[PDB]
Amino acid sequence: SAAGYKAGVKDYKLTYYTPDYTPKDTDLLAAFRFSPQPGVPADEAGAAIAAESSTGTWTTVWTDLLTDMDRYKGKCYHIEPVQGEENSYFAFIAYPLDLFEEGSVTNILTSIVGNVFGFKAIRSLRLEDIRFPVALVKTFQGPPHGIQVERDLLNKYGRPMLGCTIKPKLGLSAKNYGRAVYECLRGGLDFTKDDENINSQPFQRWRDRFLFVADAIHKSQAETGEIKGHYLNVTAPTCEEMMKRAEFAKELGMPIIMHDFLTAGFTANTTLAKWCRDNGVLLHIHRAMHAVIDRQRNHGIHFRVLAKCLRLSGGDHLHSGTVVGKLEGDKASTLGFVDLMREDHIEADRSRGVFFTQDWASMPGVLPVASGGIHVWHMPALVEIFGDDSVLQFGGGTLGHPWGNAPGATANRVALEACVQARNEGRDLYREGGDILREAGKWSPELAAALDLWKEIKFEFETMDKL
Amino acid sequence: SAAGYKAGVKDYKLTYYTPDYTPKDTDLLAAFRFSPQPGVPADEAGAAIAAESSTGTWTTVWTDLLTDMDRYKGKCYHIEPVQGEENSYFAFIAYPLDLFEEGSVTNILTSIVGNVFGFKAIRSLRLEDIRFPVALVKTFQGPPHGIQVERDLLNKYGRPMLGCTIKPKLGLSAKNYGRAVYECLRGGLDFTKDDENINSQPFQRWRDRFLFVADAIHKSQAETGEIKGHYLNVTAPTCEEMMKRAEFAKELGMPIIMHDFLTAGFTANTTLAKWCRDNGVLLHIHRAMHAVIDRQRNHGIHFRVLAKCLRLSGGDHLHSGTVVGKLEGDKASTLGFVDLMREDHIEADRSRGVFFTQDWASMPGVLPVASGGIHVWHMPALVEIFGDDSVLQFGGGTLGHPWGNAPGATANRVALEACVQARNEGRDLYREGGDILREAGKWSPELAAALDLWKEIKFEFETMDKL
Amino acid sequence: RLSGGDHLHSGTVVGKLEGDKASTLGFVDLMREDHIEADRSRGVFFTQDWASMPGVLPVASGGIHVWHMPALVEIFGDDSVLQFGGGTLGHPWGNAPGATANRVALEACVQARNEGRDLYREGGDILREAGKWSPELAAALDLWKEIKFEFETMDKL
Amino acid sequence: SMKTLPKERRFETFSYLPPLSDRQIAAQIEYMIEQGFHPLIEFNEHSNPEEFYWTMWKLPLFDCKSPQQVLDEVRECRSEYGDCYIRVAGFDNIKECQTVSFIVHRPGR
Amino acid sequence: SMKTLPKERRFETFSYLPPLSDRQIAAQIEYMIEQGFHPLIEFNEHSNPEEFYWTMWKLPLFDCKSPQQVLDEVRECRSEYGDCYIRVAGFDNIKECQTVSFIVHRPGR
Ligand SMILES: O=C(COP(=O)(O)O)[C@@H](O)[C@H](O)COP(=O)(O)O
Ligand SMILES: O=C(COP(=O)(O)O)[C@@H](O)[C@H](O)COP(=O)(O)O
Ligand SMILES: O=C(COP(=O)(O)O)[C@@H](O)[C@H](O)COP(=O)(O)O
Repeated sequence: SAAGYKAGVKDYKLTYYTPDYTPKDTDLLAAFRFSPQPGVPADEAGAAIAAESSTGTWTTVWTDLLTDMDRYKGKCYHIEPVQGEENSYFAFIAYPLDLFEEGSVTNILTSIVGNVFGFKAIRSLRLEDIRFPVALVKTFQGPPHGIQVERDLLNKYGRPMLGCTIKPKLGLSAKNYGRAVYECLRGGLDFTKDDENINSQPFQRWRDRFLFVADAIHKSQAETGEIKGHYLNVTAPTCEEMMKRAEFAKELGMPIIMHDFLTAGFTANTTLAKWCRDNGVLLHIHRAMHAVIDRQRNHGIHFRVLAKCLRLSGGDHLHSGTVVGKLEGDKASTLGFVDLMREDHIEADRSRGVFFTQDWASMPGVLPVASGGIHVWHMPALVEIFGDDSVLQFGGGTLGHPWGNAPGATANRVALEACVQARNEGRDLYREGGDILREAGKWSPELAAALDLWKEIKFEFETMDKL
Repeated sequence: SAAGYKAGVKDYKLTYYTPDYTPKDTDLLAAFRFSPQPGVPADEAGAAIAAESSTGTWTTVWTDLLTDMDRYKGKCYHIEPVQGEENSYFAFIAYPLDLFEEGSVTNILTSIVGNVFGFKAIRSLRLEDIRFPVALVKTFQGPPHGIQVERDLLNKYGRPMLGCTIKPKLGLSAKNYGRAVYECLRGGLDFTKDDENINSQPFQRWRDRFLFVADAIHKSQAETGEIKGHYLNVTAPTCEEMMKRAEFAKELGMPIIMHDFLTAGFTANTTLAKWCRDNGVLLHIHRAMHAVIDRQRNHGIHFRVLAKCLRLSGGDHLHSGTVVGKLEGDKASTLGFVDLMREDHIEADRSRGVFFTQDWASMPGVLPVASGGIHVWHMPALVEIFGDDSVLQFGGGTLGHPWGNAPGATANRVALEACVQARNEGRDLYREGGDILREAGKWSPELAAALDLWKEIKFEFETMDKL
Repeated sequence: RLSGGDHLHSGTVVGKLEGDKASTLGFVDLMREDHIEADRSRGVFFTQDWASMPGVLPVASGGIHVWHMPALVEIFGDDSVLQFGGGTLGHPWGNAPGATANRVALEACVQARNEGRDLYREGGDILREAGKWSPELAAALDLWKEIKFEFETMDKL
Repeated sequence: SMKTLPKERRFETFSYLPPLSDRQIAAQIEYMIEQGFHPLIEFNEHSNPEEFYWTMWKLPLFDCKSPQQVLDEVRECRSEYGDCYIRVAGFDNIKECQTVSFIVHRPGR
Repeated sequence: SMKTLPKERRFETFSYLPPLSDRQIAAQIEYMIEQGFHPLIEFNEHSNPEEFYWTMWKLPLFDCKSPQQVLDEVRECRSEYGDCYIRVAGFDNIKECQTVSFIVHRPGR
């Protein structure tokens, strides 16, 4: 029983550090990487994190004794120092299933990462991983459709899908936008897409874009004999305005729309993912602003947490990085969270950054989207890294082709299919990639022109987000 | 005119670095603190940021020439190295008014901070400030009510308002929750509040909390003769569920509700702020997860940007930190963004972290809320720092009083009014604060008991977020 | 009257904004009565019937004060709303005394009228009499004694 | 040694302090003058937290550089309305908010 | 030399004037007769502005060319209902609106 109110400040480690705790299968587990302020012991730091992220505050309150605190409190049940890093530790914290609102990523984030990152007693803190228990995973809808259903809906099998972001990012009228869309799609790309900051602006209001883009899809589809799509961005100032936009996309019979889940938010995104499920529209998720949060390895939230949170909130695609392109992506941890966003069961593997074994209880996978600074020369690597179940996106790598969009699209589609055929035949994309590309360039002049153009372009910098 | 398509990669600094640019009054200005990768020049780094956050991609696209790129492109118009920091610079970038959707914080964030933070060519990046032009500020609703209207609605004048977060964070039933609320409010606090991770959970479903809390407000108000309120948390998994909760609060005649704007998102928050304006409900904004983003000074977004974004999206209160409490808050920059969230015109002042002069075109101010690890001994400092137009919140500093909630509330309310009287009389809260408190403790036994309890409790650590 | 309203501003005649008395009496009849004979001296070109459509209360507003009260009552009669903006909030003692001054001035004029006094001839006397027992009325009479609006009307019939 | 808190009606700012001496009242009115606020005396038969409006005593003291002038009006108001609550308020006309507010007289008994 | 306006309940038309002498009451009833309005005496236990209906004293005085006849009914009504407000009203049956209305008796104390 709960006996005896004693007012005043105690140590957090008295209640919240529980190194004897063995997590239940219904517990939500979090792994934090932290550095304590000088003179703040690791275990008191870990317990402060567990306390302020569950049930505790800074002094003793009598109200604790009205309830059963043992069954509600977070339990920092393990601390280990980071190998080779001075004054850096992992704390592993267990949270009871009861602490969380069912089906709410918003609430899970508010608890785990709400306040503890700004603790004075803590120099830096980074959430590395969360083990979502199956009992909680089952309170979420997840992807509106997911990988299998999407491929069935679109009649797309046996290869990565190919997309293209229209450029310039901003500035084009609705008509020129659809023009660029038609030429890209007629050339052999499966998808085109709004850039993430195309919403509704003076130079191009959204309903106009939706209308002209719908026309470009019908034309290019009638010409090529393949299903075409364009991720129309419905990201908006308010829920109402977001729904309005999503609704007109449905009205036009558009198979796929687009949402920025971090800048719009998880509450709006979860609304949209539900809508999409009920209305049979596919949901491409852009990850804008993620690097504000996930880049540096000392402070923030690793993307693989954000990726798990989105699989729960709901999306059919999610940008996963390129590894080889203009934006940062560590190959080891990228293979880690691609597995986390695709598979049903992922064993813990710290070499991939996977701290906890994750089960998804048959919740559909999310197609990874490689986008950003990639071109034809990257194609064998992209196929080897991501495999068939991916979307590879070439913005500048299509619209920056010497002959324009349709030749640019053919170059990429030929480069892709060549790599897939070579792979199926048993060629090593790693060793023979450039040769497979040069061979294909022998009979594809538009591919040859692209290979010529981008031969020298590599992105090779030191990755900040080291495991 | 736009003449001549030349395919291939150029330097960003060729198009996007414009050191001769003088920003128009309608430009949105951003200040970034960045470190380039070795061998990436500062000006090319600044131009890469301006490019990928406005109109540009990684190769040349012909579609540029369909539009007028000079009038749409971001312009890195100034770079200066950080004094004393090696390989650290400020880039100042101007963005045309046309780039942004009217009244959308979601879209502004997606553009400015969407992708540029993960650029391989960039080691670290942090957004310090944004100058929102008046023409854009006027497309937003802003606070549903704001400081003046709120004080008029509540009949609260001449002092800081006093609140209290109910503890434990999680675990209490709806009835015990309202019990703790009644005892706090009857003791002299203006507000109580849900903790940020109280949403709807197995141990306490939201409608039950709203119902029992409404009863506690009526009782404590009838007893004391002062308007009472409780920030009911309507933060939810989806927009629909958020509106539902907000709606029942209105039905009960609750004067104030609560929202986590970052974990729920700006799209949901903007929906809620509009609703609140139309339904005359006050909106307390919790800032959960902000420190994941704003703590470290090398990478992320400074809180003063998030605070400006929220004043635009809409909230009547916003947690501003304590400076002196358990969570980090630098005094200089805190005074900076408190001015930014309260005043109509704030001159640029780099000693306060204010990079740009900001005008608000008569958009209402947001009450700053000091909350986290504070108690009676902090009262003179809190009053001196924040002044009358603030809400001071004591969670553990009320419920951890030796005699319970109502004595705990009286202790704080007496401590507050004593400090305000002393201040009005011309006493120096800095010099004479403890004396003013000891004097008041002579005639207030419950204040004396609190002074006794928390005499030794200070939070004094090195602040990571140095200017 | 057709589109729909219960009040309509009709001008003051005597106040700060233009209103020709003859044509004002004309359209006040048009907005109030059921049948209005043609009368070109009032600017009424056609006989108008309203087939029992309700009248609209005329509202006299703009630059009027207590001294105008007998004229306003004589011109408009009972079925009117008389509005004093500056003539209430510009009272020396504020709003409530300002309101009492006007309400007393009004009721005095109405009583005098019902008793058979000529508001035209005796208006200032009725007001001075009432000011004997109403200090707030007296203060208003004092304040606005000299204030008249007398210009050439552009809208001549 | 905990006491149970007594139930006692309160009246907003300063009403948890021991009642203001006339010197303490004047110190608060001095603060107004210095801050540039305009004093206003209001009275009400009741003290209901829900009601927005009390009744104005005369007009706000706009041209006031003298605490005693305010104190004289309070004395005069208390003479006419000793059956009422009387409250001194300061008004900031730049921010257009009431900045100060405290009861200076509760009704007889 | 401003006074604060006293709070005092009122009763619509003429209630801001000093109370009508019986000669002034008769002057108003004469006006009715001349205007062709029909006098009606109504009484009510209360004077609530919200309520539409008072109670009719007998019937309206339709055939009336005599102020004293009205005054006699008021006297008689005041005898039976001195605990009540009594009001004289004139009714225009052509426009079908009550044209005159003033209280002639407030209840005892
Ligand atoms: O501008 C872009 C791609 O253009 P391009 O194809 O011209 O390089 C962005 O959409 C990035 O892909 C986003 O980053 P992540 O995909 O890393 O989230
Ligand atoms: O638990 C809390 C306060 O409790 P207590 O009053 O018991 O310390 C949080 O709401 C912090 O105030 C949040 O941080 P910021 O206010 O810094 O956003
Ligand atoms: O400002 C006004 C009156 O103010 P005040 O009472 O201070 O003079 C207007 O409403 C005029 O009445 C309008 O003109 P008409 O009524 O002629 O349309």
